[PDB]
Amino acid sequence: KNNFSKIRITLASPEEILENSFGEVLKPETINYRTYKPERDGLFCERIFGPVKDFECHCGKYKRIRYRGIVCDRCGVEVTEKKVRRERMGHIHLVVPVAHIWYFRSLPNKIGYLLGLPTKKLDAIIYYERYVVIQPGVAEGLSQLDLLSEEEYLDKLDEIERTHKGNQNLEDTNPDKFIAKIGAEAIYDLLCRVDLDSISYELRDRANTDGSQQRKTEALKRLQVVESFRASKGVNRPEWMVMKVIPVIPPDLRPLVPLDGGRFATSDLNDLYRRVIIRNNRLKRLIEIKAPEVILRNEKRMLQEAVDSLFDNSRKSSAVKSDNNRPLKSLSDSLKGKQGRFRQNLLGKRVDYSARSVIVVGPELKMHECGLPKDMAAELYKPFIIRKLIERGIVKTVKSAKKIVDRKEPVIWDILEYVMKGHPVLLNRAPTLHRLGIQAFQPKLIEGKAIQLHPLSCTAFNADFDGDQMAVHLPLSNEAILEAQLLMLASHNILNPANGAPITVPSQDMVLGLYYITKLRPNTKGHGLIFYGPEEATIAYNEGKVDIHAPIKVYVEDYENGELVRRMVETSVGRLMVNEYVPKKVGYVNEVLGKKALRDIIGSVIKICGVATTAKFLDDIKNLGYYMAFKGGLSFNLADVLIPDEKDQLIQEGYTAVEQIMQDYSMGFITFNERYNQIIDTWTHINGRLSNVLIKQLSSDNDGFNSVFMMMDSGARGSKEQIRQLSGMRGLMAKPQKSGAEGGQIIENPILSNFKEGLSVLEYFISTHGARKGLADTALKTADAGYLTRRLVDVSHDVIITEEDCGTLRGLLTTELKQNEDVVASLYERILGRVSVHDIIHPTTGDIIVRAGEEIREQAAQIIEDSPIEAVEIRSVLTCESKKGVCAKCYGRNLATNRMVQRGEVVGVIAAQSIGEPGTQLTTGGLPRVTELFEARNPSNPAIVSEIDGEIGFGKLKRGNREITVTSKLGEEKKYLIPLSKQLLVQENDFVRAGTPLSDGAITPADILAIKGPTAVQEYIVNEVQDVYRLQGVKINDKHFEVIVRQMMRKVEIVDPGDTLFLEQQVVDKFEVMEENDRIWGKKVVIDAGDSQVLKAGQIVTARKLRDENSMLKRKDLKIVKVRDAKSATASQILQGITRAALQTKSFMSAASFQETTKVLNEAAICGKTDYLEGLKENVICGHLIPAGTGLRDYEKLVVM
Amino acid sequence: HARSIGPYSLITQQPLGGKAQFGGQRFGEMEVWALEAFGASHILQEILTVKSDDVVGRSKAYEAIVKGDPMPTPGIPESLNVLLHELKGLGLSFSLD
Amino acid sequence: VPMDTITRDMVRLSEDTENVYETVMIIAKRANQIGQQMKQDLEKKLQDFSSSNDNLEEVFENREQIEISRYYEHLPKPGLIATAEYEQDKLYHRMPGATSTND
Amino acid sequence: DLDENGIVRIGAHIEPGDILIGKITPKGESDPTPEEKLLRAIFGDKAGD
Repeated sequence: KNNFSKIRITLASPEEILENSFGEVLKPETINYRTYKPERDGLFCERIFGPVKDFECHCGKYKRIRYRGIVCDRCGVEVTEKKVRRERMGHIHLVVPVAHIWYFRSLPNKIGYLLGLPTKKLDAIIYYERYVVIQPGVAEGLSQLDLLSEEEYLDKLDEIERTHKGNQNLEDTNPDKFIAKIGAEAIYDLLCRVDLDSISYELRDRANTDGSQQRKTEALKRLQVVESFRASKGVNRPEWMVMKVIPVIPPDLRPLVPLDGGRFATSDLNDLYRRVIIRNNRLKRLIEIKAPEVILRNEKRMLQEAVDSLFDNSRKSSAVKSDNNRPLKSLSDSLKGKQGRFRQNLLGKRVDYSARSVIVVGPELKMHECGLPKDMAAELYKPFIIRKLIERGIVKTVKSAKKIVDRKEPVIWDILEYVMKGHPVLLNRAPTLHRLGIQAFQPKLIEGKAIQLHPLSCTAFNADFDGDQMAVHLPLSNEAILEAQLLMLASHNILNPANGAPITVPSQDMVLGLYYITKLRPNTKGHGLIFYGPEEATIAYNEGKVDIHAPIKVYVEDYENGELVRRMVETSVGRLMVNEYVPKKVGYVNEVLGKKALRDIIGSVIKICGVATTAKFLDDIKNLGYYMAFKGGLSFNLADVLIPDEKDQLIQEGYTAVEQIMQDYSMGFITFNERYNQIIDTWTHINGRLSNVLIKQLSSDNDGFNSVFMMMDSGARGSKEQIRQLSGMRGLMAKPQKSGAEGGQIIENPILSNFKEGLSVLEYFISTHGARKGLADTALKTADAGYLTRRLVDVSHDVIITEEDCGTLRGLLTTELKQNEDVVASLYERILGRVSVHDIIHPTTGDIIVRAGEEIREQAAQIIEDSPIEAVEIRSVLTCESKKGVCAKCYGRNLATNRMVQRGEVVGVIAAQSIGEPGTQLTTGGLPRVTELFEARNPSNPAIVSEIDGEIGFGKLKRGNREITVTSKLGEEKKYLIPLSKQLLVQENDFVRAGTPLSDGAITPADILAIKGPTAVQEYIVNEVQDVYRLQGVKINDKHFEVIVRQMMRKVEIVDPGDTLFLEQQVVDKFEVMEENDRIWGKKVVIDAGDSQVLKAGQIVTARKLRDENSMLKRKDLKIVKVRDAKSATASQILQGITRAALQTKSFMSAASFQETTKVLNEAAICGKTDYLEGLKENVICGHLIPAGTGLRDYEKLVVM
Repeated sequence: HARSIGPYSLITQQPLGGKAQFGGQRFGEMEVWALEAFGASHILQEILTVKSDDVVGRSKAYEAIVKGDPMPTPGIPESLNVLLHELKGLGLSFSLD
Repeated sequence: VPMDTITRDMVRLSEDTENVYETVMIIAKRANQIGQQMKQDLEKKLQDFSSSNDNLEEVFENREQIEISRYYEHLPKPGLIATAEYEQDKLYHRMPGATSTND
Repeated sequence: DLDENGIVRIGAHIEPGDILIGKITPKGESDPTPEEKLLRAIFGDKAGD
């Protein structure tokens, strides 16, 4: 089967091995490569590895699929498909016992703690170089644990000789055999014949009594190891650790083939197995004959080294070659390939129903359609077409269907037309930044070989039409297509998840056409008459009795909040034509319809009536303004651009002023730099006085049209600067000098010629200078922004919110922030969309504004802003009580729709993307400060807090640092240590408060942490990043960011863990286990006097000993209840960095594909843990449906199917 | 270039591309995160299981779509089969629970 | 009620159905069952219709079997039907395994 | 489009997939049973490894 969860790991016994192995490898060679024939019983052995190709043996007796179930006589091979080769094992049976490397390279080697030996000492006993007492018996004076090498056997034996009675007079029936060994066999027998439960209880007793620091510390580490072993009852007994027999890998993952040059491409692991096997063979040859003990020692130690190297080499000092050293690649390193293997291509993939081609602008399609060349559509949808030909009945074979769909002869495309109509397609950008780079669409046939795409969607892709080569995908499963046309489809995706801005603000040409329609000219066709609104206006325009545009008076209906006034407005056909389309819930539109106003209107209509409505509005305004812009026939000409006559005057005039300031500096009274300053000032003055007169003259020539004037003023494209160049001086340009200089100081003489007249050679040279300077600057800035983007996108990854309410009637006191000169961030967006706490009323009496637990609305928000209320209490994703998530009502507005966030949707990755992407514009700011604040690093510029309160009184000064205590009505004068080179915000007679910073620089998380709480530290850093992102002119609502900080408050440090390591400074998110489990789960049975029934391993019977000799040696526990302490689990929350916070995640696949597989697999296989797969990243890797979206509800909710 | 079904590699059950042989596009990490951001129910699962890297599953799904059963039966990718095989177990304790 | 397949734009499902995503899935189930029933009905009755002969040439001998096939091929795909069932809201959803009002 | 010399003659149009250069090589590098070489090289189609 394949459906799985709830996976467990353990260590198996040698006996279960060879069940899946078809035989031992008895021929040490790898493969007969000089004949290219398979090697029997070799590293490439068909007999043990099954068929080497589908339905064949190594001798070629069988070579075809017809041989189902037959067996080759020569080789023990099933003659079936090649697949079965990838599962069966073989084995290598090692002659000498061998000790496992992985235990040894562990810092807490479980053998080391259990037996209690010096590391190198046990290394020696394994490596045969020394002996050690293993089972002495009645040994004269040497204990079981002495360290000793030579001549002890001589003395003990020649003193002891008594009789041969204990099975060679040794301590299996009878002691008096002082016996010693070297490593593997001794530890084997010791572990297999030892018990530790009484050891555990005496560890309890000594931890009650013995030496506190060293003895208790190390022996409680030992206690961890032993009770982790004992915690298993399908027990992982240490007996299994011996690697007596090691299975062998199929050649299927270790291919071999002769390439050019007489060389075969084979895995280094194959060579390693070859070497290990051949050294085992030399062990056989040098031991089976009665060789001296030295030969046996050398061979056995060499074999131990060989197998250790095979399983994980390079641990000992490796060969160094400066250019690129190539040691033999290992098996473990191909297991622990985090970014070599397990990161990019483990997830990045090929795809099989995709296509790729170039895109072109669509001026006819709707917002939910796309143009699709005939062959791409003829090919992606091919299987569906194949079925529909099948259901035709005209075809019976998919081969014939392929024959007819490939050559594409004069038969029906009707099926492509149909299927294309309800089977949307996913359009896919290459460098997807935030989700609005992936959408679905309804596809549509067009002519040619290009992808037609609607003009107003590309801004979501943030692309240009240079010729890019967008990708397309086909879902193939109806659940997927439903998700597509229900959530993916573009019409529903009109908002910016970053913040409430609209995404599809229309472009230059539509805004130009709309600006064209709605001007106001005084006297034209049909001035001053009367209408009824629609009918009379459309008639009088449609018969040329009035032009498109003339001030007319008309009788129209608009709502006064929000009713129903119908008056005589003065307006123009045109504005009437468009306002035929503004929905009948806002009233009537009377302004010159720029870009600013267009965004205002689209916002108001969305906020008043919702998504589908505002979509239809935007589509139709597109179409009409776009046609009108065309029929107006707008173009550009030289006569359009009038240079001002006075420019020839004005440019001249400044010269004489320049002349004087020349002669002034000629007489030298004026400094050179201030000469520079004065001349640049004068030339800037003349630049401005030319530019403004230019623009006004541009306006007034028709007031109805000047291609440049309307292209500028309507905000289609352009600026005052560009147009000034097109008709006035180029301005000033910088003297950069490009190297070792700031640039800065600029040329004394401006580039006075404008692009109209042409440029002299030198000026054009200076322009090339500056322009390529700017291009180089842009290139380097893009390079700089790339690293910020990649890292800060790699900040975070996490799990979802999970409850409909969070009960925590203890929310934040939210107010508006003003930074010491004015207000820069409003409460309006700070309050908007966030559930409220207590019903609020206006100071004007008797007007309930909100009901508790209601979605605050924009109208309500405006009313509140108008009201003289100062702050309000609302919930914070922080204060959520609900563990393993956040409550629905905790968070608030969805920001993608405009609704309350609903159950089941992942907020975290959204917050990540939205907070990372503006980094590309992010230009101390930048990556440094951001990562400094996330990753809990010291500011290196030591700012601290006052941590107490009082009224400031200046003490002694001038030490190079300032020992100052403010004051304390409490009674303290503890002295702080801010160095003098640190700016201080402290002034005499002021009243400081506890936790108040006193010095410049960033406050360490510890100060505010300890003296103010996680809420305080989180709000501090939220404010800080919001400040910087605001200073870089990018708007982000704090919610996203506030999610991230939550993950970093989750950690505690435990100071008094009486019943665990006392150093498990674990995550306070795992705060439940702190007292609930209490090693005994709340001391429910910490008692022996009545009954415990678990510690009955003591001689417990009523017998005046369950009732008078109360139960055991310590009458109850003789000092305190079983612990020598009450067992508090005292702890204090401590902040951490995002990187480490990720590192301390609790899951074995999660960490294993994160960092250091060895440590985590060690701890896990030690603990024998089971994992139920109930994680996001974990289940991503396992290739099942993730525990979000689906995986909260409809993870249940599956019967009926 | 485009492709629906094509020749299969001999080192992995992934069909390569490049218009030398059609193949497909790199379904990279970032669109994995995008289908993460919204609730990809079967989109992401079929992308990483049957759309790619399951020649057996791909053949079955193809034959089903042409044979009239659009309901898939996604199983376990070889990447996890490789995971059990390459971890190498030891004395082997994989799970059946 | 005729659908004449288009792309759908929804807030109404937030009225009758408590959550968007659960709504998606239940529509998915209903679409599944509708598709299964249509596919079985079509396959049985068509294989009954063409039981006389299954050759490539013989299927087109009257043009009317093709006509009925393309008529049903002119019918909307199951997901459209399920969606339309929720704008008509003839179905009700509850805890696991909600089913149509067909009884 | 191929000539009798195993190559496409000059003077033809090419639809994708058709032969360009005819290269057929009895490379008996399958020292594991070249009797397969002979066996399928005597069938007439002479795939014969």
